[PDB]
Amino acid sequence: VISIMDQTIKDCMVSLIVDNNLDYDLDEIETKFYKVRPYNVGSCKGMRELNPNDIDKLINLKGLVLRSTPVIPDMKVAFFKCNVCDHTMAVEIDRGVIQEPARCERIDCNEPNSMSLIHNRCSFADKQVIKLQETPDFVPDGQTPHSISLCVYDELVDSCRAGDRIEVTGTFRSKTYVDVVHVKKVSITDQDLAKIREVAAREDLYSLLARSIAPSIYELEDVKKGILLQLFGGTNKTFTKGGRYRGDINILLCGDPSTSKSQILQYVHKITPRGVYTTAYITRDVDTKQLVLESGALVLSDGGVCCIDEFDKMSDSTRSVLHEVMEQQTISIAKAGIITTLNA
Amino acid sequence: VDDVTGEKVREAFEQFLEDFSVQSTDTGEVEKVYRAQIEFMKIYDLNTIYIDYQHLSMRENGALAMAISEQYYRFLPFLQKGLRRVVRKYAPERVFQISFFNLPTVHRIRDIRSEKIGSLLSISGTVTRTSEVRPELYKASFTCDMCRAIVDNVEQSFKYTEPTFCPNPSCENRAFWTLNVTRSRFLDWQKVRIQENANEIPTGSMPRTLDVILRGDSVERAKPGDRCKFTGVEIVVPKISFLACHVISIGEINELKEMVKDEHIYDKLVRSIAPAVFGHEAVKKGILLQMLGGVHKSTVEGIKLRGDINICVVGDPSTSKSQFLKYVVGFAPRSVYTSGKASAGLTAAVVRDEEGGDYTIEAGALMLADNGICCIDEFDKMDISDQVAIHEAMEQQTISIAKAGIHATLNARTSILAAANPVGGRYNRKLSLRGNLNMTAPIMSRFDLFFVILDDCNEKIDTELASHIVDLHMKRDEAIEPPFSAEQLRRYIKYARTFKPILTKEARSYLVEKYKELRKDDRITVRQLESMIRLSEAIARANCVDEITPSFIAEAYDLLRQS
Repeated sequence: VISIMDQTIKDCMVSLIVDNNLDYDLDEIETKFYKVRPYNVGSCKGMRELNPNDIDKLINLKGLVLRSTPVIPDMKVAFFKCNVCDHTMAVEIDRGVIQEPARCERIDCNEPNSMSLIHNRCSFADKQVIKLQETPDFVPDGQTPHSISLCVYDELVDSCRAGDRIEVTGTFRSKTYVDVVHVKKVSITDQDLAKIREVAAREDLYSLLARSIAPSIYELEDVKKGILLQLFGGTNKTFTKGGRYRGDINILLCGDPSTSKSQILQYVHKITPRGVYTTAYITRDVDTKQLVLESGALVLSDGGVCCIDEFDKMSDSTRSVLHEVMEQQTISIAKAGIITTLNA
Repeated sequence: VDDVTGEKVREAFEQFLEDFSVQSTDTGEVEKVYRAQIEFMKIYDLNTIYIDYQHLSMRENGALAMAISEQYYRFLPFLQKGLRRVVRKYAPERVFQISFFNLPTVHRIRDIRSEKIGSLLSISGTVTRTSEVRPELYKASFTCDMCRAIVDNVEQSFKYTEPTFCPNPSCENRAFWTLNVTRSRFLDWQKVRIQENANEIPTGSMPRTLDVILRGDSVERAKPGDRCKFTGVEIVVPKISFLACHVISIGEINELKEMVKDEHIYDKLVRSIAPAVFGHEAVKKGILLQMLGGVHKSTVEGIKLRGDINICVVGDPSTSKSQFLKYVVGFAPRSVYTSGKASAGLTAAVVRDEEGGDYTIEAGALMLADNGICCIDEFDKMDISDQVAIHEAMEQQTISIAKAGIHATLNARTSILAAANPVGGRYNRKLSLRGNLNMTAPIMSRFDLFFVILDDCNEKIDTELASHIVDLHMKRDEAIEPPFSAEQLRRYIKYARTFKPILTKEARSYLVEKYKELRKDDRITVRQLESMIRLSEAIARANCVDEITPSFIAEAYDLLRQS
C-alpha cells in the first residue's frame, strides 16, 4: 500500500496541477518521488505481544533509545567502468542483488574485457541500527525491560539519538527487527471533560484528591498533598538557546518507622509509567566505535518519578550524582573515553 | 558524460591558473599569487600547494566552483593533470597534492548526509585520538608471470588491487603478478579521530565521533586534543570516512572602535559577564578576568611560565555559584565542564590501540580546552590521584603521560574554575581557609583568586533577590537583560586576546609595596604575586590600554584585599 500510495499521491498532485494556472512546476515533479508516514495507530504490548502472526504488520514502540550506530552507507546504485576503454555503466539495486556485467558492449569497446566497480561516485542509501529500550503503558508481572535493535534508513538518519523519550512506528520483520516508517520526537470525551469541569468546581477537591490517592492508609495530609502535587508536576519553562527551568520537587521522608512509607514507595511505582525502585553511564562501544549510553534507574525515568529507599545507608561516592540532579538535572561524566554532560 | 566534460573543466582550471599572475604592488588591483607560489616551491619541490576556494569562486559567476564542488572526486585527476601540464610548461620523483581551504560554510558532524558523497566538505571539531603515520601504497610496480615487464599500477584507495591483462601481447594470462616496491611512490597515511564540539551537542544526545584519513604533507601538523578544522573529500571505506588536505589550529570594526573609545565599558562588563546572578561583583570580576590571560611568553632563560588565571569559588550550600558554571559552558566555546565527584581522566588518560598495541592520550577534562576555561564542579569530593594529576599539570604548563615504556609530555593551557564546598557545608568565620577547605597545601597553591560567599538574613537585598528570582520565572523577561549583548562581547574578547600588553617602572615600584602589603597580612609567596601580575595584563586587555598605569592595578590590589 505504501508503493501504490506513492503513485496515487503523484497522480492526485498532478490532477491538482492541471486544475489551476501555473508556471513550470511539472519539470521537477515528473521524476520526483513522494512517500507516506503513517503513525496514528493504537498501542501494543511491546515485543511481548509480537507473535509470529504479526510479521510484516505495522507496530508502534514507546521508549527511549540508548545507542546510535554511525550511519553506514548502502549502495543504491553503482558505477562500472571498462578500465581499458572507459565507458561508464550505472546499475541499481533489486531485492538485494547487484548484477555485475561481464564484458563491454559499446561500439568503440567491442572487445571482451573485464569491467571494474567504482563506488566513490555512486549514491548510497544510508542505514543505521539503533538500540532502543522499550517500556509500554502496561507491563506483565515478571517482565524485564527489553533492548530492541531497530534500523533507520535514508532521510531519517541522525534525527533519532540517545537521550529522548521516543514513540516510533514501522514494520515488524523477522532474529527480529522493526523497519521504521516514522519517528515522533515531540509529544478523553466531552462528557468526561464535563465531569472533570464539574468536579473541579467544588471546594473540597484539594482534600478529596488527597483522600482518593490512597484510601487504604491514613490521612497524611501534608505527605499525600505533596506527593499529589509532586505528580501534578508544575511548569517547565525554557529560553530559546541557553536556559531551562522545570517545575519539580525532590522529596525526602524521615521519622518513625513501620508506617506506610514503603506502601507509598510502591504505590507511586504503580502510578507513573517511568521509574525504577533503587544513574546511567556512557560507554565507548568499540564494535561501532561510538559513544553509546547504557542504563536504568534515574536515567530511564527522564520523565516521571524515581523511588529510593534507605537514603542514610547509601554510600557517599554515589551521593555526588544526586547532588547534581537535586536542582541541575544533569549528568557530568569525566572518565576514560568520555567527557560528557547530559540530560537527566 | 564526464569524459568530455573533464577535459573542458581541466582547460577551465588551467585557464584559471594561467590567466592570473601577480600585479600586487602598492595594494592596487588584485590577481592571484599562484605562479609565484609555484616559482617559490621550484627550489624545495614539495608540491603541496594551497588554493583558496574564495579566490576560485569568482570565475564563471561561481558556476565553475559549483560544478567542481559536487563532482570533485570525478574531476580530481583532470585538475591534477592540468596542474601537471602548467608546471611542465612553466618549469622543467613526482608527487602532487592540491589542497582547498577557506570554505564559506562550516558544517557539523551531525549534518552529514549521503547527498554529499564525493563532494567537498568543511568539518570542524576536536581530535580525540591519533594514529602513527604509515606508508600509503598509492601506486605499485607489478611484474608479470612470464614477461617480467614492469606495470605502473594505480590503486584506488580501497584495498590491495591487481591488474587483469598484460599490456605486452607476449602473454594474455590472468594469474598472479608480483608486487614491486622500487617503482611505487609511497605517501604517509595517517588516521585520526575527530569528534563533535562541546558547544554544539544536542540536548541529551551523544557526542558522535568519526575517523578521518589524511595523506600528503598535511600529516604531522594536527596536534592531539586541539580544536581542528579540515577540508577534504568524503570517501567511503569498506563505513563513511573522510580525507583531509588542509589543517589549521582554530580556537564589526565600527562596533569595536565605538566600544573602545568610551570610559564606562568595564563597569558594564562586570555586570554583563553574568546577567542572571544578583550581586557578587568580585566573582564576576574574577570570572571576566579569568577568560583572558597574559605575559606568559618566554622567560629570559628558555622556560615557559604559568601565565594563566586560576579561579576557585567556595561558600555555603544553595547559592548561585553554580550558575556561573552553567553560563561559562553555555557561552565560552573553549569550555569543558565536569561534575568532579564522578571523575587520570582529568589529566588526560591513556587508551590502547590493537594495531601495534600502542597507547594514545585522551585529553579528557584537562586537555580538551585550548586558551580556555576547564570548569570542575565539586572539587573536594575528588580522589587523591586526579588531584595530584591536576597538581602535576599545574606546576608546569604541561601534562605528562608515562605508559607502556613511553613518556610523553605536552603543552596544555587551561584556566581551572574550581567549585568547592566545606566539610560541613556552612562556612564558619572561626578559623582559616586551610582547615575548612580540607585539601593539602600544594593543591591549595597555584590558585590566583579565592571567592568566599557567606549568606545571612539581610532583608533589603534579600527581597530584591527573591523578586528577581520570581521575575525571572516567566517567558524571556527583560529584567535579566544586560546593557549590551554577547554579539560584540565575543569579538571584543578575541580583540583583547590578540593585544599583548606590558608593565612599566611605576607599576613595578607600586607592585613591590603591594607584595609587602599582602605579605604583611601573614600562605603568601611568589605564586600569588604571579597571579596578580597575570591579572594586571588581563585587566589591561579588558580596558584595552597598552602601557599599564598603576591606577588600574590599584583595582586589582583592592580585589586582592577584598578576598
